[PDB]
Amino acid sequence: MDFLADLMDNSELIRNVTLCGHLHHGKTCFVDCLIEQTHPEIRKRYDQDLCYTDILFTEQERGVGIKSTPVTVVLPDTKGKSYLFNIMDTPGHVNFSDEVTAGLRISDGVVLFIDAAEGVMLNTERLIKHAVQERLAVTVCINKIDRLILELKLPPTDAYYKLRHIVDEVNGLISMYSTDENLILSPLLGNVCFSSSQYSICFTLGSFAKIYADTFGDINYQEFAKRLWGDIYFNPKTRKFTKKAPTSSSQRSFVEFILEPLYKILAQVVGDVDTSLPRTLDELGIHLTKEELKLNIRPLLRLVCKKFFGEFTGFVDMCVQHIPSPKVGAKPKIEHTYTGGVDSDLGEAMSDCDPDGPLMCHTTKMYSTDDGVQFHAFGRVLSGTIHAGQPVKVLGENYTLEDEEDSQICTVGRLWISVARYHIEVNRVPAGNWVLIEGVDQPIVKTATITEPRGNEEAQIFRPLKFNTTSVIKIAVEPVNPSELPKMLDGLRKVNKSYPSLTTKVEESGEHVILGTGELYLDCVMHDLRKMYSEIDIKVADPVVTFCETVVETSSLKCFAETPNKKNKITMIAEPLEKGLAEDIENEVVQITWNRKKLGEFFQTKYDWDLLAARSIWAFGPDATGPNILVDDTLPSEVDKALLGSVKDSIVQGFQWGTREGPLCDELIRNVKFKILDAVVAQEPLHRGGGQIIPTARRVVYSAFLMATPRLMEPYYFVEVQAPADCVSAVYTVLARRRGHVTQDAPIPGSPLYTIKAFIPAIDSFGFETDLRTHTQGQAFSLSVFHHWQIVPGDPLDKSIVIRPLEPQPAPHLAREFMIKTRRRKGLSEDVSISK
Amino acid sequence: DPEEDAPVLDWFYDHQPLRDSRKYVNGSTYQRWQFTLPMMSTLYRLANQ
Amino acid sequence: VFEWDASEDTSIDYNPLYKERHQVQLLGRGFIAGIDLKQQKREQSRFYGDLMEKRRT
RNA sequence: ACUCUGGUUUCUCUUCAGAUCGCAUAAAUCUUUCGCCUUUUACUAAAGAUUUCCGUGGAGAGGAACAACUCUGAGUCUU
Repeated sequence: MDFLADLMDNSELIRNVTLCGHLHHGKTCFVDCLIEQTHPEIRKRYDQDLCYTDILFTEQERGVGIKSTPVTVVLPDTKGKSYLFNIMDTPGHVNFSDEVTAGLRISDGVVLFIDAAEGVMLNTERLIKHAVQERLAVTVCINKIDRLILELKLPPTDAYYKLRHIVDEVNGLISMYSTDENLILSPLLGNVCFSSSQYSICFTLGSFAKIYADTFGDINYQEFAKRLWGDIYFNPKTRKFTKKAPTSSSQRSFVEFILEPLYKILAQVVGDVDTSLPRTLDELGIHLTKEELKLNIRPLLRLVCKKFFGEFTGFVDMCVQHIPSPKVGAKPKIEHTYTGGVDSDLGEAMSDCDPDGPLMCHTTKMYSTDDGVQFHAFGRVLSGTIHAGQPVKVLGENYTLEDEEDSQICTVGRLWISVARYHIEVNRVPAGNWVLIEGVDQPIVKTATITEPRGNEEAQIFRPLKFNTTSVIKIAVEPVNPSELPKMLDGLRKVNKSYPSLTTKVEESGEHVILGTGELYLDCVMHDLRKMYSEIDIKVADPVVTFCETVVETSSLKCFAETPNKKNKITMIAEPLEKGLAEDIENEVVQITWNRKKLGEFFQTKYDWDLLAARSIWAFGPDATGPNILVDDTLPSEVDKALLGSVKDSIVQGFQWGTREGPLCDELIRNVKFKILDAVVAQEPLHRGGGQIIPTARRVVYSAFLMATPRLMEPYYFVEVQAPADCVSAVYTVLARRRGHVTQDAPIPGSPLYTIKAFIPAIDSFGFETDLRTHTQGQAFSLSVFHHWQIVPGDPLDKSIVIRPLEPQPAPHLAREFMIKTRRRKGLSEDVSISK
Repeated sequence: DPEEDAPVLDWFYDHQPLRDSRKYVNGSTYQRWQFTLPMMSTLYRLANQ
Repeated sequence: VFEWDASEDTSIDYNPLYKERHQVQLLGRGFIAGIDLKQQKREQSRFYGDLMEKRRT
């Protein structure tokens, strides 16, 4: 037990890896198998899964992973060295993608679980893309291999074909996102690992070759494995591995030596327990007692596979050989994550992962105890050692080297290492580990950087947790008894801490809206709020999605606004942005941190813009990565440039505020290009102050946006459904009812199930999963993820339309409804006032 | 069917099918039955209805 | 009341999607308990049968 | 490749039952709402509390079976 703590001293014998994959791909089962291997006293029941690493009531009852769970455990290697592994058991549901990222940011490596029968599916593609964004090491585990044997009964040649197709698809997808070709994946390379987590099968080519060696002896398992995949064949006449089949009907080496023994060992346990099982069991050296042979097929198969494949050394050596240790893998983590960069002295100190260096931890997880009134931080120690009962200085998401307000001095009490449900308390934690921290819940909100006080005062924070999806679902939440409103308010804070991507916002009318990614996400959020945090009755409004605001035509005339001093006059125009350019800003293709030459070169070359106009670009939209552009257009022949630069910043904040809250839908102006066509700046500094210019900038932005014919963008979800062939026609009709257009319908290779990918409006996507599941009797299952904002049918500025209450209006009316009711939800006016 | 239902035809319609068969049932108390895959598959094929 | 009133019915649906439930083919090889196999064979849409005969070489 | 290992079945009894006692499912009493309502006896249907009943597992004790060596394993078991 003490060796578990002592192993944290060595920064190379620790691997920080996150287990990610699609929904129900054996990740939790794999962690359960690892726990059973390392914990003698923990055993799953014969029919019910172990359900270890899932501690929430919702996790067990729903059966879907909710909260990423930390597992620290010591596992022997293939050679026999006990390494230390920290695992993020992450939810596979796309709606909880944020829960992956919080564990993904502090993870050196990624283990991608893919179901053998299912295929890649959607969340796996999104996961590999996003992990490529953090440039993490990538390993692939095709779990549930037994489903190719015990379910589809595919011939071993076809099983190899399916596995090779899946591996090639994963490699192509990675090559489509990652420029570095070093991320190629192959079982011979130690990247691809095969497994069936239900029966405790976990082997790579090296592990199986080592099994062969221990069976016979004097065998180089490494070189044997390096010839155990692909179009290689084996000749028993010469005992030699060739690139061509020695005979005509010969089988490939992978089939001959790996898939074939697995097929037979499964078949002799599923079909011939009483007839032929003892012979093949004595053949392989597996000795089962008379009682052990009396178990049912599944527990007996799990037991025999546990006895045969032994330890899970394939996973261990995969992670050791392909996932860098924190000591060596810290440098890319600092390069991509830290705001100050590796160039600074702190960057150099934290790149070395020095246990004796300056204290620095990065907390990205919050865990609720039984009471729920005191959260526990969870994060990676990137430098130094944190000690129990020690003063620390916690920074915030908005903290900079100037603003010291966001920090706070907190005493850290007892701290522990979380092994799923049970955590081991430790006096201190060296660098590179994953640690639970107590006593820092109050100043920590979502992402947090913790450092030591009275030293390293030039310490910045890590970049805020970036999420793959844009949370568009919005539900208003109110208390049943307003006399108990504060409690619910308190509960809100708790959920805002617990769920990384949860956004709780109080609107003007007093409605506390909550932003969620999908139906299940908000369902679990409100279950936690009612049953665990608030413990009081709550009320939900009808779900509704957010809306963005855009323009489709050039502003008819230049719109002007003036300061209350009547001396600064700003006149602007409104135009839409180019296709993909908004997506380019969204994906950080081009950033405001770029020097003017690079951004100008991008704009003029790729998008055919004028060089002067490209140099005339001032700022981006609602945030630094906002999809709106603010561009100077004052001609130098009439307007001074240096004088304009004094109020350029104030106009920038004004435009950012205007894009944040749109005049039409009260928020989120998207895909709009604004050009300042006239600037009259008062010659004295006191007549051009920010408090004077920023409201004027907001007013002129509103006038320019409203003068041009506006449009409402509703979020379109990209929904792919995996369903049998007979249900495809029904899915077509169900998608047609909810105003969704079908894009693709591809039968899954190596499986009789089609996959239909379509786009459905998010506002019309509520209950779509339940509708499709119940309409096809559970055969068709769907997952929804945000894809792209699209123009809603209708004109938001056509007042001749009358909105019939409690009736689904036709498409030409929708936009009007979609804004008017939205205004009623904000407490705002009935109609947008063009004058204001 | 003499060919499909080979293992169960002997004892299919007895009052207690295998009561004195010590291999399959512990004893006369007729508890804790132990079967084999062929007879279970035969029973399933018969009971598909 | 020996029988049951028709008003007690719960499967009253204004939605055609729930009025017409997509029957499960059970991979073209499963059969619902009770019903004779021949009637289900001559009743099933045989979409899977058509797919099999198209993929039968 | 060895010496000792000592059965399993069945009939009872006595306690404990955590666990779907039971991959099944009853009734009664009481207390709340009820529906009928007009007096008991039947009731309407939900919640709550016990209880009895058809069963069950384990442990311990006492028989018979009935034989019996062994099974099995402690190991040096050997070429």
